[PDB]
Amino acid sequence: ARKFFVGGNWKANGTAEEVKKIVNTLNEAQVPSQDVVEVVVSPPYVFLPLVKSTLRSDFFVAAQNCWVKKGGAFTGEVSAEMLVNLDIPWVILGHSERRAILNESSEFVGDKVAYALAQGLKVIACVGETLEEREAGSTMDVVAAQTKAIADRVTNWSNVVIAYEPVWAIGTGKVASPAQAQEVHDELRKWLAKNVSADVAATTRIIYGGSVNGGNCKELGGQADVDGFLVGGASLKPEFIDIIKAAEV
Amino acid sequence: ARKFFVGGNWKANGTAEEVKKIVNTLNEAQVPSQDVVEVVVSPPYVFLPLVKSTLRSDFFVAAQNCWVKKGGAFTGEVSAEMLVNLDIPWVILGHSERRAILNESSEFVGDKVAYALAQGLKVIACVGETLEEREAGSTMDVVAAQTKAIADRVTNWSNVVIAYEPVWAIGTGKVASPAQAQEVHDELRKWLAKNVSADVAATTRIIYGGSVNGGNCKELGGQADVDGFLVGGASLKPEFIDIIKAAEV
Ligand code: NA
Ligand code: NA
Repeated sequence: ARKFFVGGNWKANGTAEEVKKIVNTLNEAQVPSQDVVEVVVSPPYVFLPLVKSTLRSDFFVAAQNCWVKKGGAFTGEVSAEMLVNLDIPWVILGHSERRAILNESSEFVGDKVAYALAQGLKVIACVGETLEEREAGSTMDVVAAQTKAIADRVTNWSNVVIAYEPVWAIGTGKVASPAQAQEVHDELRKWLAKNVSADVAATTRIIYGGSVNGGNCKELGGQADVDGFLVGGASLKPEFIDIIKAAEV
Repeated sequence: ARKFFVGGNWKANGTAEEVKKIVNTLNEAQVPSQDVVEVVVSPPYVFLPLVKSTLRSDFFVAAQNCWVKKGGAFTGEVSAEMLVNLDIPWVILGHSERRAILNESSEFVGDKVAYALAQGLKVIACVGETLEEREAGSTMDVVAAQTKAIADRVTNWSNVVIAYEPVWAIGTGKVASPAQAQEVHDELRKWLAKNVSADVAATTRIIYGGSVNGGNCKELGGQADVDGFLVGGASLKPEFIDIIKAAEV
């Protein structure tokens, strides 16, 4: 069985004082065993050392991004080998905000995923379609193209988690149903089965990166092809604990 | 007189161990008084807390970049108010590598400079032309356009330093002379005098962001319109101290 996976993407948020409160809340949290849920928290770069040094050893830390290749003359960028040096085990790559606002191409994201895996990082690789793309009938064309750019550059999937972001439901007034999440997760897993292998499809976590809260986490988590969540805003809040508890039997 | 300014841009380089060695070397350095030189060091985001907590209080820390506006849903980005929270006083904005490789437009850079200044950061604002631009006769057209995008968005220049990067001499086999640096600095200061004010032109540091080393720092530093340096690779090395010492009488 695929181990339920809950990632918390803090995005471009936080102060030393708020990070200390968030970490203190996660440290005091009582959640399902390490055998039933894998928990990853992703602060901004400048708080990665603070979080890694103070967070409970059974929760894991992710960067929100890293550079496409070896460090050097890339002012403003953080290399995968910097994260490895700081004992940061995870990285989020290809988040919808970087694809849309920072114009990260599917090929750029694929190159990042390959380089991060080569340096020993574990990767949350993000995909997802816009409202225009979904309304054009392009959902699986887009998600397959984005996934293919990663798959063409990846030889080992052990350290990959795919996050599906329904960008079409994020800020548009459109709401994704658990059935709509399940449909994309199922079609994406079928795509992995045909284009990579049956093994990789059966063992790769595909997590839901739409609007996740205490109200919807159990119904979403119970979907056959949803293996967990990449949580946004709720990741800064005690409610993140309730979302981790979606793993419980 | 304009206070000589030496910035060290570490770029996408460093490990905890190497940062500790670099900081220990700067802490042991014996350089001209705070009255004659202002020294700024710019590590990657993930090392800003380590450097700020351990670096001598008379040297200052800069981020290599920050986000264009208020933080929030910008996965991978670091806001100016995050840097202010961590007591990081400086930021480098519009570095040639971000303009060229990350496609930061002159308007994007100008917006960043305005937002960073609004949050209380001091800014090293970078400009400079490519070999193609220089060989086309566009040097001052390009540098003026880049500076104008910043100037159109800035009302107070007290906390700005302009860095001229001769991108045309950085990796091309072309070498910039001190006379060539002086010509651009002079034309850029004249531009500030006409387009902003005589006061702003007379008081704004314009630093040279070309190839700077112990061999050339005194001749470059002595130019009438060169007020210091934005150093690259040498900023990781003991040689950075010799470049700071270019301030000496
Ligand atoms: Na499930
Ligand atoms: Na000078």
